[PDB]
Amino acid sequence: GCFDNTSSTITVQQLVNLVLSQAGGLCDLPQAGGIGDNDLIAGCIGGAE
Amino acid sequence: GCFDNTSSTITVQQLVNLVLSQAGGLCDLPQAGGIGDNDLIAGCIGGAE
Amino acid sequence: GTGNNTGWFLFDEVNADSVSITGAGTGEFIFRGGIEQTDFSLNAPSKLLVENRSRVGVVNHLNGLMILKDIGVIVSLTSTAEDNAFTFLAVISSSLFD
Repeated sequence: GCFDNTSSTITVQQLVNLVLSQAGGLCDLPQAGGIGDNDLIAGCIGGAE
Repeated sequence: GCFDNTSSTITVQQLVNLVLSQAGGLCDLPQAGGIGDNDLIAGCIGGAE
Repeated sequence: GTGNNTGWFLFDEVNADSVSITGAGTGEFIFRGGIEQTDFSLNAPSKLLVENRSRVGVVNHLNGLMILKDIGVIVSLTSTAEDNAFTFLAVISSSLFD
């Protein structure tokens, strides 16, 4: 990379941490106005999503 | 980037696969136990989230 | 248009040979004007609006919300969507009779 106008390098971890900070949360999802009879709900069944 | 002290390259797809390995998933979520009416639930609706 | 989309988009006097929308995005595409017989095909949970056009080519409605408004002429219309909170077809002041 060209960090701070210098030919240098950064750890993989540093980038990953920066990425996760922008991950976002479920609270930003749109709010549906109704529920059908073929909808699917996500949950931890058998210990997995 | 520098990998095992080797000047090689990796596709973004590979990078993406690695990144999610740390994001975990719903299992990481805490537990609340008690729920109210005004709360909201998550799921897949008519092909949308 | 594909993938996840949010917010509102506007096109004005944007002549186009055809338009296609897919994916799981939930944005709002707004069209307006133009002087070409454009086609449409929406299969997504997005919201689609068209208004103030002299003509529109073939139209397909597989999913999403389509609102046809104030169109001079429509070549043909189709619809096979299914009931969900994001889907509804509404037409306003437009004729199929050339």
